[PDB]
Amino acid sequence: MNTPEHMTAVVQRYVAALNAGDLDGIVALFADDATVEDAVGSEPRSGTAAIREFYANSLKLPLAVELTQEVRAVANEAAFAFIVSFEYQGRKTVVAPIDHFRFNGAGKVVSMRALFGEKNIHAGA
Amino acid sequence: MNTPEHMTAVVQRYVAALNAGDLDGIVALFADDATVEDAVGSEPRSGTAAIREFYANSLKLPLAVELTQEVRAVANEAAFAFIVSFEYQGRKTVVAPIDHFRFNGAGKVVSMRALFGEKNIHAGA
Ligand SMILES: C[C@]12CCc3c(ccc4cc(O)ccc34)[C@@H]1CCC2=O
Ligand SMILES: C[C@]12CCc3c(ccc4cc(O)ccc34)[C@@H]1CCC2=O
Repeated sequence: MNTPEHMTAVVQRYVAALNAGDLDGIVALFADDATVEDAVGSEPRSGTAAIREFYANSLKLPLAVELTQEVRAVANEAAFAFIVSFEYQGRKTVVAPIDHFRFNGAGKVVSMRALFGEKNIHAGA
Repeated sequence: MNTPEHMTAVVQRYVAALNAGDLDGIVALFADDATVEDAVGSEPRSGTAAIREFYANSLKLPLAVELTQEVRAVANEAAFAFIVSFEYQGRKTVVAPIDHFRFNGAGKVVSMRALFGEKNIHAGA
């Protein structure tokens, strides 16, 4: 089935995969017809190909991501607070969002939504 | 309109109202036909009366609640990590969930969902 332990584990695999730039590891977490909403408001990408392409572009730069709090998992859902750090042109940026995963009975992620705004983007000059 | 600043402010008012046991202050944040999903999975209470009753029972005990991280506000949505502490029969409990608010154009909350599980309930013996 799908348990809080399993959802928490998936969140951790997700986080470790972004760190390793393990694209197959990330997509394998999703259902074939899942949706990924990179930033709320935007049009949710659908399907394995779309999902993989999104993460592929998100990995152009080396990312350092970690959970900053315990994962919240309950009845087919999980939400977590974390940070995604990267550096560009001598500038270090740290995006602090909160993600939400919706699982199916198979334990696969059918829906992922990343929530963050300008105030959650911490960068120097 | 509805802005990240306004949504963040509503989250802070929400948190301060629970602390003050200000029931009118909390309900006033919601749209008349809003829904509150106390714990994911359960049936979402609907309408002012239902919403107020839920918070009324949640305030039977004195609650100490605070944000533990920055609020995430983007396009009609906000999510936040926080703690709700209370004491009973000499036992101190701290529930650490992540909430999600959906706003309308008026800046009112039309949907609130609290996400947390047993692993997010920290209590001693
Ligand atoms: C796209 C991005 C890399 C990945 C990423 C960002 C923000 C939120 C995320 C949420 C995720 O669940 C997975 C990856 C990201 C960054 C915004 C700036 C940047 O370089
Ligand atoms: C009901 C409760 C008081 C309020 C409350 C809890 C958990 C999550 C919440 C999320 C909210 O957005 C507002 C109030 C609560 C506690 C669980 C144990 C308890 O006494």
